Amino acid sequence: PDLKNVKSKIGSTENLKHQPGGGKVQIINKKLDLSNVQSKCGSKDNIK
Amino acid sequence: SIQFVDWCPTGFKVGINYQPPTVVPGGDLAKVQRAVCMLSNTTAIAEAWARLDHKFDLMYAKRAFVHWYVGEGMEEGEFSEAREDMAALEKDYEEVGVDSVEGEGEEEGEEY
Repeated sequence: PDLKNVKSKIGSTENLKHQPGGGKVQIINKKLDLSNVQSKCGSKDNIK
Repeated sequence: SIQFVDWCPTGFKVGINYQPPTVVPGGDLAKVQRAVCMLSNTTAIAEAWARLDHKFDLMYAKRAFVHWYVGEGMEEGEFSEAREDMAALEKDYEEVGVDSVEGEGEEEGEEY
């Protein structure tokens, strides 16, 4: 006898393209703007 | 050392009932408070299926007993169809034994 060609069915041989692929993460951080800010009591200029 | 497949991430299943094994008259077991059935899927049986497929080949090579089947209205092509299916199986049972290896060559360190 002869079998010519035969192969397995179905598993890890059909998976070899798809890893799958991974990704990327990031924070999750900010600031605030302070540029407007002055004190809200204010007598010391009255020295004038 | 009770070897699982290397790939295995999980490979147990549990089930629990309160009824114990029961004694039948004429029976052969001792009366006990507890018991376990176990079903194991394993690559090892596949070599025992090569024993049977070699036991197929050795007769088919001699067309031993073959005529008992052709006259029933199925073919010598219908033995080889079913034979080619045992080969796809033998070759896939090998594949699920693999140590997640999908490589082509081997590699060596530094020795003296």
